[PDB]
Amino acid sequence: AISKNLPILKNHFRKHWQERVKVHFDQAGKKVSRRNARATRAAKIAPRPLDLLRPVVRAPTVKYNRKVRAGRGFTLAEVKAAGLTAAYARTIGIAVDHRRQNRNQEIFDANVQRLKEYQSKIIVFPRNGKAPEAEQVLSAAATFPIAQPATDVEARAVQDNGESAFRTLRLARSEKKFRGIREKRAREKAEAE
Amino acid sequence: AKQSLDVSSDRRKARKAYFTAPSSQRRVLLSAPLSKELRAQYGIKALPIRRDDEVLVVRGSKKGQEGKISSVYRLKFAVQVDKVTKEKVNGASVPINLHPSKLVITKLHLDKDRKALIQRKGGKL
Amino acid sequence: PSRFTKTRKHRGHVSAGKGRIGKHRKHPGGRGMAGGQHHHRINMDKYHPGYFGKVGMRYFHKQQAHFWKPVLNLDKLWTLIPEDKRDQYLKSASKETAPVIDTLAAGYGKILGKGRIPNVPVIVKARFVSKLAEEKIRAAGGVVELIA
Amino acid sequence: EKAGHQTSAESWGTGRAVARIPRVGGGGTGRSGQGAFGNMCRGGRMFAPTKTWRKWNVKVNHNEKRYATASAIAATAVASLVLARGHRVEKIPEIPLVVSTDLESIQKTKEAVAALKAVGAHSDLLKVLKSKKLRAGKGKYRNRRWTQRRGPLVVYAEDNGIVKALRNVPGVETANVASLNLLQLAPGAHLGRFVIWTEAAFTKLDQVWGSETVASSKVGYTLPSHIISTSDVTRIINSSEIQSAIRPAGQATQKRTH
RNA sequence: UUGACCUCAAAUCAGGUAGGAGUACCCGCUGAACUUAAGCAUAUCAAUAAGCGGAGGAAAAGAAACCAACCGGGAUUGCCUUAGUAACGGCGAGUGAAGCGGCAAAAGCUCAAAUUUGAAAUCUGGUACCUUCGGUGCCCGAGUUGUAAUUUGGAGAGGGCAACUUUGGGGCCGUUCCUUGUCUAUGUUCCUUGGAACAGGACGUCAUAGAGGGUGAGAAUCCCGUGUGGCGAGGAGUGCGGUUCUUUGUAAAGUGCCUUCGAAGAGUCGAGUUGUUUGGGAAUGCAGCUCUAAGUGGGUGGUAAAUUCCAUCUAAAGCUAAAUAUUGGCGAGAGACCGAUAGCGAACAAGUACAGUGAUGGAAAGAUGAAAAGAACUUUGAAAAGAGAGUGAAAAAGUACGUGAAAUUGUUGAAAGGGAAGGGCAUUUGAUCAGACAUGGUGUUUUGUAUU
RNA sequence: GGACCAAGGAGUCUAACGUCUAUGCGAGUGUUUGGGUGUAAAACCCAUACGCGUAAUGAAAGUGAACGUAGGUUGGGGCCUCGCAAGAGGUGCACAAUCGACCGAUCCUGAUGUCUUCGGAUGGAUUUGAGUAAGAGCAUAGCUGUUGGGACCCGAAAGAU
RNA sequence: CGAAUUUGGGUAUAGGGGCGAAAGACUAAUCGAACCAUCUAGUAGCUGGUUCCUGCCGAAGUUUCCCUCAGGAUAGCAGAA
RNA sequence: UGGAGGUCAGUGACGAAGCCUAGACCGUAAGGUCGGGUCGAACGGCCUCUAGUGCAGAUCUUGGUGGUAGUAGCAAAUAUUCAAAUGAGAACUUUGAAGACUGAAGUGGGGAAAGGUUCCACGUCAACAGCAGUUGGACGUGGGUUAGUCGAUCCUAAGAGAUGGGGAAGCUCCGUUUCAAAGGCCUGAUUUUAUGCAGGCCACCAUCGAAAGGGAAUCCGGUUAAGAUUCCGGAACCUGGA
RNA sequence: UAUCUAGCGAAACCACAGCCAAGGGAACGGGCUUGGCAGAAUCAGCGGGGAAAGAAGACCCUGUUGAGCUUGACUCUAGUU
RNA sequence: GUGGCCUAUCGAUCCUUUAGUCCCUCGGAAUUUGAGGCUAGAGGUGCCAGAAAAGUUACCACAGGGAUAACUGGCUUGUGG
Repeated sequence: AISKNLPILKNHFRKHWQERVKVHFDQAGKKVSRRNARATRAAKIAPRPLDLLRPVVRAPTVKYNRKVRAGRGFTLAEVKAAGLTAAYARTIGIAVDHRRQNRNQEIFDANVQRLKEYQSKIIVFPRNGKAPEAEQVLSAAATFPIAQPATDVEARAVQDNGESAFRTLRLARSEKKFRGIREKRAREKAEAE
Repeated sequence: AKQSLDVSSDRRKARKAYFTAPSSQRRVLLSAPLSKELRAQYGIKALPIRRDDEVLVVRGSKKGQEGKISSVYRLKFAVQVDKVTKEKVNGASVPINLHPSKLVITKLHLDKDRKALIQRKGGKL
Repeated sequence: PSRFTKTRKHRGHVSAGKGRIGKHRKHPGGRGMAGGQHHHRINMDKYHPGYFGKVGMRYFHKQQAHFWKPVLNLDKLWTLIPEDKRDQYLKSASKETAPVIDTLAAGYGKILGKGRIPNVPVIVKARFVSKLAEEKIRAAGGVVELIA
Repeated sequence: EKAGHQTSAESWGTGRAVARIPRVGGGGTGRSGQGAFGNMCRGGRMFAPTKTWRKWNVKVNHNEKRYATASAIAATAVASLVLARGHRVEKIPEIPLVVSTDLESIQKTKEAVAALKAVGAHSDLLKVLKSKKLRAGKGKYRNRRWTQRRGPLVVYAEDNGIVKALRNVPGVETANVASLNLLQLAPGAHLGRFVIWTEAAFTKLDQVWGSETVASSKVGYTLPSHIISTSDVTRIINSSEIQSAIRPAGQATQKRTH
């Protein structure tokens, strides 16, 4: 069972795993079917861009909050600021997300500008007009790319004022670590006469 | 060099379809070519074979032998022509069947349907 | 390729390389890690000491995104700035134009001081910095400002 | 998966003067009392049955694929390698063979064969024609009835009737410079496919594969560099630089003393 | 006793509906043991097999009582990854998810809880008519113990101020979808072998067609098809381009400012305990039992508890395409698969013959020939048949049929043989058999005078 | 065990891996979940992300790798200077032994300052790490070996629905 | 050998169950737990077998631990690089 | 050795593959090449790829075949013989003559279960009847089973089992008159109709379960190759209706 | 009956086979060694031998293989209280 | 002088418990209980590298073993003669 110097391997194969084996022979066929579905749907919605307009959103965790990605839909605050109602926005092709809240001024501004330029670029055919055939483009995502916002210039002046940036980190961690103890001590010193 | 997806280049499927085809398909299968003079007269290359078509065996051991069609055996994929038979040792003559692709049609049995077929295939009557 | 295997070479010989006395039986030692305390204890103790038991604390619902913190050393620091600009900055090694390096944008959490950056000034935007890393940047004449 | 196992066979055990293999039960059939469930048994399951999750496709490094493609393209130009691959290019003026873009715009199969005649690869295509032959196995009834050689590989930039014109010509393959498969640039892993480029194909090749002055438009890619600067190590060995520093030679065959 | 109402029945009352099958995939219930642990009881196998109930073309899930702790994401599903990780585990054997991220697909929503109260505005059915998946009248009936309109937390309602913006129904040609039909090139020219030319050789032709199949042997050009276009037929038909009448409607919907409100699901949440389950660990989900709430309340925030906060959702009600699954059904295209002891058990009158009371079990079995041309006729025999003849390219293809191996057998021939035979080394004996010429030619006394 | 003969008949494939070897690139590497394209399961192209690697150590909080020419000593292939002819000297990569230095853990010491008990400088210790000390890895493929799988083939007495 | 008799048909009892004037007897030639299918290719440290040629190298039955004694791990002996 | 990419513009109906051959050559060998015969449609060399890739064994699997071996054997139930006919052929068939046996709890005449056409005729002998066969329960072709009275059908027995109800996640289990609002009898009425009725008596709680139990009624004579309490002739009987 | 004949016609078993003595040998040989010897084809009997055939010894032991049964074994459980 | 003059006098993982750090953690932020860790002992496996474990089978079964008993034979000849 156990043998020469080898790593301990944990191979979870003592169920009837052979009955649940999925081999993806249909990878190429599924890709072809997906492209066909995109083509036929685009033909069905022929003047429309085959996808919706998504907002700029900041990725949640401390591992990813350095990056900006696509959201689910624009907030109701964002659509109001862009100057249109949520229902009409949904009809003319903006993804509206009701449960997302904007606490962020620059994400607010970036999404409002996204909406403003979207309204500038698209043209809506009137219900009973003359249908100005308009050479459909097939990707709102590619037409309005998500751009990571630049933070500061490449070269700026050096400002040193003598904190070493390590003592500040240590002291911040220590203050967090001992805040409750110090508050309790202040409480006891106040309450004892 | 097939280009459609509904056309199969499968030997098994093609052979099965050939051997299993019903009489309506066996007619088109047993289409036979026309003579030089008949091609000149009609403008049409090959036609499904019929019963009173005059034909010329132009391949095989009965090379260059004329006759009138006696019966197209769609079940046996053959055509039996008048006066092309075999003499058995007991003295009875048995029809020899032959494939219409090895034939040349020298005279057609015409009617309204055959004339409409010639016209539809491009013939001039 | 099957044609390259030793089964093809054992074709002809009775036991197929498995021995006459001790045959190739099914599971003469157990299945898997059987008997790690009893009859494979010698292998376990020689080759995998520390196998049996538990030592530390537990951590229910541990998230690896909390502990995401790749480390950048000073020697690799200068590779964060674009290569064509590198000679430019090295030659124009001076204050009031130092390049700001966003290690967090590059994908690093902490700056460690593996040592010997040139004595040019440079702005190191980090969110964690080692004592020696900050000391060496200050010695070079740059500064590290902390970000989040 | 159920082949060889659709039986209720049980071993008779020992003491019945028969082997201990499973045997099917019942009676009055002829199948009854017969062995089952074994690779050694007629009607049993095959040893280690072939399974659908065997590896079929094999991953290859992108850069290694491109290295091999570049080697095949380079071997195209070598006259000796094309002859060794057997492409009947002796009456061709010179290779790598190049034609105008009028070929690129050719529209008829008659015109394609005429251009092939003109450039001198008709010998290759009629070699394919005369090499058409019936297969030598059970691959005949698996939709692989006939075999024939490979002809020239016409490589273009724009398709204005090339694939249609040369579609019916036996053996002749068409490709554009962008793709340039290894499977057709070195059929059978034998280098030296006979390639009839167009002028646009050459001009695009210089930019698609990069050079000493132009990047290859494949991202992060560059043409592989040799481990040896030349190919005539005989020339290197016999150069005066090497030959002036070496001790006097022997005789190429030692005298058999004693 | 003029009659109701409620509750409960009866009708071969009027009209419907359910059951069974298939069950590959899907939704639940129920639920093992073999096996692993080198023994075995927790564990594992496995929340699997077997059993049961219920769907569809997908099902389920689904628009947060979610994830998070961030500079916050934002219905569900699936993939790559997280990750063989956090964690569970006689902490042994083993087991083992999720958040973030990148993608495929993306779609949103509606009920209860509000007085229409200046008019139950709602709906089934009967009857009548019509342009009949329905529409319109009248009549009972249902319903106030509540059917319409309006609102669903993202909000919203009521009341004021205030410019505005947008709509409509049913046909008809078409587009589009499904099915289907028809038309749309090129040699059977000459020679040799052959029973057959589809083989070889000569000369062609077409090619957006040299895929495949058939035809008496390997056929682009003999046939069907193939390729490229064209022309027809039957239905579905607001995905949309035109058109028909249809103005109705001081009708319907959206937005700006302010005020007052803002109903939001109970034997339920939650707690204890029990069993089961989970990676879930002072207890992850589920279920039984006991207790059983509240309204800045309630849930969650992966260590039990009490005190402060904070963050995030808003259960105990409901619908919803796509990505996703599919060893079943139907229609197709393929393969470095198998090639009649193989491949499905079955290439065949195969789930057949046969066996068992029964549940069930379950084979063997493909090939004459291009064409039966399947052997007329004679002779011997009671016949079966034989011997001739005959057909066939072949009868060394005769249905007991392609080739026709081995074991085993007959005949003939050769040889050996005193309780085996077979074998090695060596020769003899018999039988049998391969291997060097005359090739360049100095000599040339010689033909068809550079032909030996 | 084998009367005899014919046909069939037994170390396989997969998921994770160890050593070695070949190849590509190289502090990076890996296109092939997916997108684009296509003569259509092919070939060709693309990009964030993600995986492994580039940092370790600790149960964890956490901290986190140069007195020095990235050190001294011994030994070192090769190279350099020298001798027509002796042999010596310099430099010494890989690698091996040894003494050090650096980072983390443990035990001690405890500076200026002090949200007066936080901070932890400095100096140590027969202690300890799967570390640093001018990266070597990633990917594909091949034999061999391992583990779970029917697992080289055939074989129970049994157990369950 | 006139009965606690023999027997036809109908009927009841079904598998850890039945039935037994009791032998673990009988329960369709199957009983100290029937038969059928499936789990299941159940596990086996134990028997048997394990398919071509040549070339080079070439063992061990010993050490330690193990519910260890017909088995493993470990070191040794061996090959290869 | 099977298959795959390439190549030999490879071999081949003027003979591919396969197979037989004490014929030759090559290789230490695995094997490869060739001559001769048979055969009739495909196959090979080289560079690579791939695997369901090599058999003497496994009481191996399937099929086939031996020696044993013309061997053991075809010896229970007393037993056969003569002649003729039939026929190619007779120990075995048919007819006659003998001799026997079962011996009325039979080797007879019928039936039940079971079988399923074996019944009967004609024709016929390949296989079967462990010898034979002209015979047959065999093979081929046909023909044949007639009911008011015989039996089923009806009744209920042991028992089986819906409904009403209760249980069970459920397949289904219990229950058979239960805690149910459980229906089918008997004369006429209006008799411009329908049996809606100024009518009345009542309440037993499905159904299945016997070809031997219970029970309405048929006998004789004749008739066929094969049916007869069934057909025919005669003579009756029972039930229901009028 | 066996036996002989006409007809019909199996099976078990079978590595190859079938003369001994002694030796040695897995310690009881048909084969090997040394001797004795040794003549076709056979028929009926016969039971010394073939350690004859029948069956993966049922006795015994081993296995970290079971099952039937028992109990103050270990761990549970229907029911009951 | 780091227990007994020397050579024997003894014990893993998991769990519990104690002692020390009063140090680390309970992961939305705190305090106090509670729990979890770090280092060293103790509670013990005498089958002593450490399973939690009663019988019977003359009703029995399977995988094997001549590794192993009950016959012969073989070697020995104490004992018997």
